[PDB]
Amino acid sequence: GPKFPRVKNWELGSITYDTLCAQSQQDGPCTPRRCLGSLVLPPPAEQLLSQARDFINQYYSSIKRSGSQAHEERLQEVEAEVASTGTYHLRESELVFGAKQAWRNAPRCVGRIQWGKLQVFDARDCSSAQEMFTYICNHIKYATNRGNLRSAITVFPQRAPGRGDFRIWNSQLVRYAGYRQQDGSVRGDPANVEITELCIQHGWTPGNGRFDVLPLLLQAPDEAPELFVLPPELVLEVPLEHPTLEWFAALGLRWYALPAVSNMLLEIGGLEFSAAPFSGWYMSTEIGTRNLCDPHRYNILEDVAVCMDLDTRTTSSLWKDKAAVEINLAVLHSFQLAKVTIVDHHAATVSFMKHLDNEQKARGGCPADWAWIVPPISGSLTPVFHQEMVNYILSPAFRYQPDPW
Amino acid sequence: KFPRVKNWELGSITYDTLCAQSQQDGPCTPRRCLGSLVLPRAEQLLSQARDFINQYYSSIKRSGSQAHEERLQEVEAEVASTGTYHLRESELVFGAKQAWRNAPRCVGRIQWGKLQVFDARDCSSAQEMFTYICNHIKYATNRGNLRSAITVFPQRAPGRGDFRIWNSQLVRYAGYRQQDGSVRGDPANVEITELCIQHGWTPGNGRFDVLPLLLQAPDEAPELFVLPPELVLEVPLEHPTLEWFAALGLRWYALPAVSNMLLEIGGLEFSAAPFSGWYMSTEIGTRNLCDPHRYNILEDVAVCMDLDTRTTSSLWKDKAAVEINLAVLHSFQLAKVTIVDHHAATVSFMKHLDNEQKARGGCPADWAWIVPPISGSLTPVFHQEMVNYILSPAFRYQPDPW
Ligand code: HEM
Ligand code: HEM
Ligand SMILES: Cc1cc(N)nc(C[C@H]2CNC[C@H]2NCCNCc2ccc(Cl)cc2)c1
Ligand SMILES: Cc1cc(N)nc(C[C@H]2CNC[C@H]2NCCNCc2ccc(Cl)cc2)c1
Ligand SMILES: C[C@H](O)[C@H](O)[C@H]1CNc2nc(N)[nH]c(=O)c2N1
Ligand SMILES: C[C@H](O)[C@H](O)[C@H]1CNc2nc(N)[nH]c(=O)c2N1
Ligand SMILES: [Zn+2]
Repeated sequence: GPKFPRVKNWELGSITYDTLCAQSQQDGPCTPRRCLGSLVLPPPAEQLLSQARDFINQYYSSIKRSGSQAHEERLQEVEAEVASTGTYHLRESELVFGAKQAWRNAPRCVGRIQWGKLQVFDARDCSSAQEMFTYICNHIKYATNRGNLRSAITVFPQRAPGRGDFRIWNSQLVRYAGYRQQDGSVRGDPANVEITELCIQHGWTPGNGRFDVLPLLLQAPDEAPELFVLPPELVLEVPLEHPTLEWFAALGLRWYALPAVSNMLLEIGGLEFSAAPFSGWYMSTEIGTRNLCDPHRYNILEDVAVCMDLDTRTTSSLWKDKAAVEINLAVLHSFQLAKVTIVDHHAATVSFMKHLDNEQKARGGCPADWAWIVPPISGSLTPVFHQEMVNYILSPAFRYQPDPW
Repeated sequence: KFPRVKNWELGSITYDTLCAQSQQDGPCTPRRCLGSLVLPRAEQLLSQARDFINQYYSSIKRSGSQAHEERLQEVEAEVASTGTYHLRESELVFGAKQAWRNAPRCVGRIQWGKLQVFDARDCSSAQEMFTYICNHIKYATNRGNLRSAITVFPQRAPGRGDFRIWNSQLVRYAGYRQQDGSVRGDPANVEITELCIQHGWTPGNGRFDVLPLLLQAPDEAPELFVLPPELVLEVPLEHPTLEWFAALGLRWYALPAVSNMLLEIGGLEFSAAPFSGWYMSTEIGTRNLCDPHRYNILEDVAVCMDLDTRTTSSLWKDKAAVEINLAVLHSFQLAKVTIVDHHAATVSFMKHLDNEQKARGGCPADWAWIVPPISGSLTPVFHQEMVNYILSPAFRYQPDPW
């Protein structure tokens, strides 16, 4: 039949063909010889120009003026700017379109039904670490909006030839410190040990709790990073309690409201925005299953199972599964109680199936990473588990970048 | 060239060099990954045979010996004259074990070296196929102390139909289309249930009616055989603490025996070679009983648990699912029938990955299939990167014979 990937949904028995993959101009890690789909990790004016032209064509197609005078003029304008300077700059509306496309294009995001609704803060005039901090605080305030979260991204100046990058050292705007102990264990989040020590190496006076909010290490071009402490009033947190298990609250667990990724690179038409933090709202399993139950994270499964009085001596009691469910329920219940936006893994995957149907119609497909889209608990209980998916790289895109240190 | 493989829970890293031995292409390309898809969209025979024979002699540490060389001549002489060849029983046994070892979707591979191989290549009729199958079941079932086994029927031959078992598993429950478009029994087996009736089977009207086997000998219409009830071990499902669970009248058979896959060894193809092991509880508790397109009992169990099925945020689905999987383990354990839970199973697979890293420099594995359908990240395999590729001997899918 059609010479494109045939995609099947095994619950519904429905079929679609992905034609959008034909627009991919960047190769992933697989080959006919072996699939590396489960791996977490994957200028020449000549190449830049082709990427820039592709992006401008995308922009004009999106506003239905492809082939028009303005379209051709913009293309000539970009070529001229690159011709004389080596780079070029995006117009305001082009940046807005590009940022939304990058989210729309992210294969690992299950929240893409929301892609068209993104507040894009243009911070390309930012010229100091102190100002980066101002922009970040405004982002957090706007995005947090007292618990009624709003998706947002703040874009700082793009990488420039012969100049240092703007960089936020932290992986997220909000994260808990991880303190290496005497005995070799860790108090707080084990994932943040290195960033926590870098903050200390940089003058931060460390706390000693399990949930100490880390300061931000912000770096303006060609300068050492500066340290900034987030005012507590700005970081909304949710104390965790369980709807029926009264002792859960005594565990003293909590989590912050805003998931804000700050170390990814936003690439649009060949231009690279090394500092462009973006945020949305949590899907409950990110907190309840990964952050709280991963063995290499807070690892609280055994503690909660002991509290629930489960037989933690044998795997067949399914004590891990039982505790995980209650921990996830507590996260949902607590966020709901505190009126902070959150979406459970069932609702999220149901909305992602709608997004796939929308994109099939709008673009002929949707790049999706099955392993990342299917939730960490109750996998086959959600509709995405039964949906085959095609994964490929489209641009604009969010890409990982090496840590600045 | 060789992929770096990292385990994110432990921080350990390995390099897969075994993938360089793959000679068959998967579905992916540098442009797009199709790893989530369930199914794929004489000089050669001789090279595959040589490689296999090479594999065999290396396995018994007699590579290069006289026996190795003579065997290679034998194979070449037979292919040159007849266009095919035949395997010795010892080689067939080594071949079947390697095909299991190479199966990327199997989480139970730590057991790969323990497999009873039944040579059924001297089978000339559907009736004989049935006798072999019955003996396989009796042996594999062993009154509840399941033993892994495979029965190999005659290889495919040029200009001649295949020996085939039409059923996808030796034991399966009927799926009957009701007037109102619904289905009584297993919805996954509607088509096969209908073929059986069409081929003279007197259907039942229950929810767990064991289907009869449609066995096909070369170029003949398939024949119907009803398995003797006393041969099909089943486990009534009850819950350790919820008394009403047993009232649901749920049950499942003890023996998972795949019968529609093709076994390929040294270029030869065995279109009928049913194999069986023992269940991992989530196959029954999560997929068979809870899939929307299967028995779909989540809502019923949820209501019996008087859960709030009004909203997803109450996690009623997750809660019911866990109790159903608990009932399966409890029941099989009560009935003293072999079964392995998903935590124990994945822990053994991690050991297997380590054993194979030392033994062969890698292990082909399909992450999406190895990670259980519930509590994925609560198991060690979730945090383990895997490389997937096709090695031979191999088990592969083949067209339905109708
Ligand atoms: C509105 C709510 C949103 C929800 C519920 C959501 C949910 C998720 C989830 C569950 C993941 C996988 C995260 C992980 O396991 O580490 C993810 C990844 C991702 N999301 Fe979304 N997302 C949302 C908004 C956004 C926004 C506003 C952007 C960008 C404009 C975005 C960009 C991404 C990207 C690039 C990734 C992958 C990053 C990586 O590989 O680490 N998401 N999202
Ligand atoms: C002894 C205990 C065994 C257990 C616990 C086990 C477990 C599993 C599981 C959970 C799967 C994925 C099943 C699914 O979701 O459909 C699977 C697939 C598979 N297993 Fe094993 N296995 C065992 C024995 C065997 C044996 C004896 C063979 C062959 C000699 C075998 C060959 C395979 C193959 C080829 C697949 C993939 C089939 C497909 O893609 O449909 N297994 N096994
Ligand atoms: C806007 C938004 C909204 C929501 N709900 N969720 C996210 C995802 C974000 C919050 N939970 C996990 C974080 N992602 C980290 C993934 N690390 C991959 C990774 C990459 C590279 C390395 Cl070395 C390790 C790990 C972003
Ligand atoms: C020896 C053994 C031991 C255990 N424990 N489990 C198995 C697996 C077997 C029992 N439950 C699921 C069955 N697999 C069928 C896969 N269907 C995919 C599929 C392939 C092709 C189509 Cl058209 C649809 C679906 C085999
Ligand atoms: C090794 C494996 O790729 C890794 O653990 C992946 C699997 N799926 C995931 N899915 C999501 N959403 N987030 C993750 O961090 C991961 N980790
Ligand atoms: C579409 C998707 O590949 C499909 O639902 C897969 C996912 N993982 C699986 N894993 C196992 N063990 N068994 C299955 O049948 C599946 N189905
Ligand atoms: Zn792939």
